[PDB]
Amino acid sequence: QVQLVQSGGQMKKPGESMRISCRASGYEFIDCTLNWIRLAPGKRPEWMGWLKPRGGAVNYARPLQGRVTMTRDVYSDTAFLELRSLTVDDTAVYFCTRGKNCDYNWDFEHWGRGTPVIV
Amino acid sequence: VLTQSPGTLSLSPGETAIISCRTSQYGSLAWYQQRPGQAPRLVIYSGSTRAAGIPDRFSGSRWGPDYNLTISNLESGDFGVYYCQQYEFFGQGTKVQV
Amino acid sequence: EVQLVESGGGLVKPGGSLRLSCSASGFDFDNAWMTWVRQPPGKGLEWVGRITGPGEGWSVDYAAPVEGRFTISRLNSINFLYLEMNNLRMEDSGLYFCARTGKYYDFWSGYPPGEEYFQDWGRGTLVTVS
Amino acid sequence: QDLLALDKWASLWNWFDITNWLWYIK
Amino acid sequence: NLWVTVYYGVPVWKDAETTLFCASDAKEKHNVWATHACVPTDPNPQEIHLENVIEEFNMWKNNMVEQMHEDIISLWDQSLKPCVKLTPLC
Amino acid sequence: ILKCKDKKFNGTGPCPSVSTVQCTHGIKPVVSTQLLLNGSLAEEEVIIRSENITNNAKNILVQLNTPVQINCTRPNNNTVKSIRIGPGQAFYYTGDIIGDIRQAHCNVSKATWNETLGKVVKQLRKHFGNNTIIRFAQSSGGDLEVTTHSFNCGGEFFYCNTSGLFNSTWISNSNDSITLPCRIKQIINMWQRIGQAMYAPPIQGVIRCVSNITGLILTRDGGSTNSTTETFRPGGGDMRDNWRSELYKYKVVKIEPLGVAPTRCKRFLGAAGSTMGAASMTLGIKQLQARVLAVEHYLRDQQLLGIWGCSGKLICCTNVPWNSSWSNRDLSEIWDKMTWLQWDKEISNYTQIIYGLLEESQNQQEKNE
Amino acid sequence: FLGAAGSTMGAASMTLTVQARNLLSIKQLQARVLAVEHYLRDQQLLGIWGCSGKLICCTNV
Amino acid sequence: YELTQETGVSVALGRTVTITCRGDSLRSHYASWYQKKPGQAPILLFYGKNNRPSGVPDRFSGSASGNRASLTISGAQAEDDAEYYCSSRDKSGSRLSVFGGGTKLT
Ligand SMILES: *[C@@H]1O[C@H](CO)[C@@H](O[C@@H]2O[C@H](CO)[C@@H](O[C@@H]3O[C@H](CO)[C@@H](O)[C@H](O[C@H]4O[C@H](CO)[C@@H](O)[C@H](O)[C@@H]4O)[C@@H]3O)[C@H](O)[C@H]2NC(C)=O)[C@H](O)[C@H]1NC(C)=O
Ligand SMILES: *[C@@H]1O[C@H](CO)[C@@H](O[C@@H]2O[C@H](CO)[C@@H](O[C@@H]3O[C@H](CO)[C@@H](O)[C@H](O)[C@@H]3O)[C@H](O)[C@H]2NC(C)=O)[C@H](O)[C@H]1NC(C)=O
Ligand SMILES: *[C@@H]1O[C@H](CO)[C@@H](O)[C@H](O)[C@H]1NC(C)=O
Ligand SMILES: *[C@@H]1O[C@H](CO)[C@@H](O)[C@H](O)[C@H]1NC(C)=O
Ligand SMILES: *[C@@H]1O[C@H](CO)[C@@H](O)[C@H](O)[C@H]1NC(C)=O
Ligand SMILES: *[C@@H]1O[C@H](CO)[C@@H](O)[C@H](O)[C@H]1NC(C)=O
Ligand SMILES: *[C@@H]1O[C@H](CO)[C@@H](O)[C@H](O)[C@H]1NC(C)=O
Ligand SMILES: *[C@@H]1O[C@H](CO)[C@@H](O)[C@H](O)[C@H]1NC(C)=O
Repeated sequence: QVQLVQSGGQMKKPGESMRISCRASGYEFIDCTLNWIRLAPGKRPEWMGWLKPRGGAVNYARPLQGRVTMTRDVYSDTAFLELRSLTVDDTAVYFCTRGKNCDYNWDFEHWGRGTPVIV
Repeated sequence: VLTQSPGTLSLSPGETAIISCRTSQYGSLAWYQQRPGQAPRLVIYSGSTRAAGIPDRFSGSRWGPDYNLTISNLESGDFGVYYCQQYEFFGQGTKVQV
Repeated sequence: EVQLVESGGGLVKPGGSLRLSCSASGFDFDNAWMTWVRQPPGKGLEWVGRITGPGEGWSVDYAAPVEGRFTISRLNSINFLYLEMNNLRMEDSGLYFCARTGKYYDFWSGYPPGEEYFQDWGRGTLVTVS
Repeated sequence: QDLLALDKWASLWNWFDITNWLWYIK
Repeated sequence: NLWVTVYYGVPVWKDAETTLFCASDAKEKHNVWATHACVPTDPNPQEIHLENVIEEFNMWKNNMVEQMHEDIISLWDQSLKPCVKLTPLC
Repeated sequence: ILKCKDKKFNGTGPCPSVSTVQCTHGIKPVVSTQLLLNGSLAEEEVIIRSENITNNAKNILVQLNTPVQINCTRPNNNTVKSIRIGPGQAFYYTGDIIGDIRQAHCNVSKATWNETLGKVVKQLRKHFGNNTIIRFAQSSGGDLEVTTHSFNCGGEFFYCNTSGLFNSTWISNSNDSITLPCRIKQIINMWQRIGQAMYAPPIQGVIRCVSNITGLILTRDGGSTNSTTETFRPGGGDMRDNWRSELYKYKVVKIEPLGVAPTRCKRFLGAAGSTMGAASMTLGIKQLQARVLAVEHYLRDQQLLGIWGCSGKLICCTNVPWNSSWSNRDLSEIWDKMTWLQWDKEISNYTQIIYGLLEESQNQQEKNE
Repeated sequence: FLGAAGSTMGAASMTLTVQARNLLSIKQLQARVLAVEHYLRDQQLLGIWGCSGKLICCTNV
Repeated sequence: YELTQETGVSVALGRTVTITCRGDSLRSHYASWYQKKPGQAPILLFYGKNNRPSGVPDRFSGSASGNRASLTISGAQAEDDAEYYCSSRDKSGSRLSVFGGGTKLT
């Protein structure tokens, strides 16, 4: 049993900032990597970054460096994504994903429900 | 780095759907399906291996850098949007309709 | 067709040791006894030694320069003729040959131990000391 | 006590002595 | 023609995961990283260079690192166990 | 324990130069996050290791062939005082500071660090394109253990920014010191665990260290195709990545001395690379579980030698004939051209068959009848 | 393993092997070292009687 | 050597001519003579003083002239000419079958 309970759904204006959350369950949150993915209709799915708990190490995608931040609460097992400045191009549904077998991160077997964000 | 076959592919139920994804870089390639209004699922992983719970209809691979996914005998649960991942990349995304 | 593939030996300091093997297949290793000879590169063949027949003593006789230097053994179970060559000098070199000695004698001109002959040899294996 | 004595068929034993009284008797 | 022969002492090794013991040099038994229980080391370790042989290594998947990590954590916790608790400091 | 002595070995794949030992060399359990301290240096040049250099999630381990000295100090003349907080317990805390407060810091030689980064760029350009601009930047995020070079010095725990070490771009073609600010933290959580921590008591007086930076841990950003530049940021990652830089040489191997072979008789690890035949004649609580296992294994082999009618040692002929289906080279080649390991690979899948036939089924015919 | 235990002798003698092979096949340490001790006691006792093989010896008592 | 030899001789491509090799022990023992083209496996021209092994060149002839083991090569073939070697016991009664080197048939 692996379940990523994602939370958000907030309508935002351009120029403002957004934050959404992803609570992990079933698997031990500390020893497995998380990734953040964005899906926009008619556009390429862009991988935004990954977060490793046990140190909270972060790797942000190059197009979004300086605008995206990913942090976490180990005790609530909850990863948090934040975008400092949205635009019209940020209209998309955001997914908190996990590798099928973290040993190899890039097999997104487990996905969240999806968080639409409209700008 | 990654390209795909036409995104307006339209087939009725029952035929075989061929989805081609060309990759420039080496790496394990996975295939994802997105249903309308639901999160994507891992359909193929490591190029040729099906994910758990996926029927045998979803299969296909190619030695060279031109991977082909074959979807035989489409049901009503198919006809989503298909993406091809190689590490971070996902490609254009091709829809399958009726 | 008695293939005698002998393969072993190589570069080594003036003092040292090494271990040559001489396979054999296609005849009766179990009693027919074998010999080693040395052919230094700027020289002809020179006789080294030979195991004696199993049942004919099973002993070895070294040569005039080689006595106290080499040692010969046979594992007939695996048809292998080993030669340990130790306490090396500089003249020790060449395409060391392993051949199947024979026993020849006749009356009239009889005289112990008679003579032997080297019919089926191997291809060769280069050994060179530096 | 290796393969020595495992295969013991020697009627012409000690050939380097069978020589020593092959033709010497003659 | 040919018969099975049993050779004991053949030089054939297969990969594996096992337990390994610390071996320090001499030892004030006040080092956090000393269990004061590791056998003396070999002054002249028997490092045997092999003949020509290729061996496929993989540093990312050996169990020496996992075992060392577990040992380090256990050793640190063992060192910290008999010390002040600082419960009333909060 | 086999160890790879190949000087350019980069962590994976064949190693032509292999040696065997019983014990590894002394490995210091040095705790550090971005820069690996002390340890062992490469022999010829800087060595880059990655499970997949193109993968953005695997940490890249850099091993330096020369050290970069990293001095560090805690200027504060810090006097410790202790109070009793319970029966047989004493709480140690910083009493006060005599001199100016000042700030803890580290020094890295500027020219030496620039030259080291030049070598690292030269090596990284081999794995990627030779026209790629290699950019070094600071860590992008994480807690204080990851974003800052965290280490121990004289009993205190330093956390240094290192934004001055990784601040550069390298285009594809004196005596100054880079001073890194460093903070000191007494509440410590190493090998980050939910619900555990330590209080490191302060150490009286001024502290100084001198140590060798002998390795780095790098992480690529990725995610862009047209950028033409690769950004390598330091990253603590996991603590195991430290010891992977020290145990990369070693691989543990179980010894299986038993073997079978075809032969015409019917009743150390040296020379592993030498072909058969030549080899034939040429040839606390953890420690207790460890010795016991060996004993069991020893008896296991003896038990097999018990049931095969071979009470002796080394070699014994047996009365089971060699089936031609058991991979047959006719015996001229197997004992000349083939090593013991290769032969074992040849008959590994069949091994239980011969163990079955050499069982006491044969010795019931031979010893009971 | 224990098959042919209820069978008559002689026929069951061919199964003696399946008994000798499966001996020696902190709690785990205690159990395994006890098994080692039992096996080694048995082998020492067999050796004192003049045996070395795991099959039958018939002696002069 | 104890089994002293000749350095070599020449050829005429059709000659029936002898080559010799001295050494007293042969007056007591039998004789052995070989063919060894360089880079190849040596062969045995004569098995015993008076006998030759199978597969030997048919043109080859001659047996011995005492302790001067001499034998004749007929129908001289250019490739065949190569070089030839001598051997026998070194001391009368000994087992050391010394290889007394050889002759450049040339
Ligand atoms: C990488 O290796 C280097 C070189 O070994 C290492 O630096 C060394 O650190 C140790 C520990 O701090 C130093 O030893 C100290 O030196 C002074 C000498 O005056 C003393 O103050 C210290 O003794 C006090 O502390 C001890 C407890 O540790 C007490 O038992 C004692 O009574 C004293 O209170 C202690 O001996 C050593 O001098 C340096 N080496 C050099 C050359 O400066 C470095 O720490 C290693 N890297 C890492 C990250 O640790
Ligand atoms: C990065 O990861 C990849 C995949 O995990 C590592 O292996 C690479 O895998 C591909 C196939 O996916 C290999 O392709 C091979 O190429 C040639 C074409 O002539 C041929 O030998 C094979 O049929 C096969 O198609 C690729 O070679 C292989 N890479 C290497 C270096 O062997 C890859 O090694 C990883 N990258 C590293 C370590 O830098
Ligand atoms: C480095 O790793 C590669 C595979 O990534 C391997 O082919 C190569 O042999 C390794 N280098 C050495 C010196 O073994
Ligand atoms: C470290 O300090 C020593 C003297 O203790 C000095 O020689 C050396 O240059 C210093 N290192 C650096 C990098 O400045
Ligand atoms: C480092 O060296 C490079 C050339 O290798 C040079 O361009 C650069 O300016 C140097 N950097 C510093 C900080 O001295
Ligand atoms: C390191 O210094 C830079 C200077 O810009 C600063 O932004 C950064 O926050 C510092 N690092 C930490 C961990 O405070
Ligand atoms: C700290 O200050 C005191 C003042 O008495 C002095 O005795 C001591 O030497 C100082 N410590 C250091 C390490 O300089
Ligand atoms: C740094 O490396 C050099 C060269 O190996 C060595 O001599 C020196 O002792 C090392 N420094 C420390 C502090 O261990």
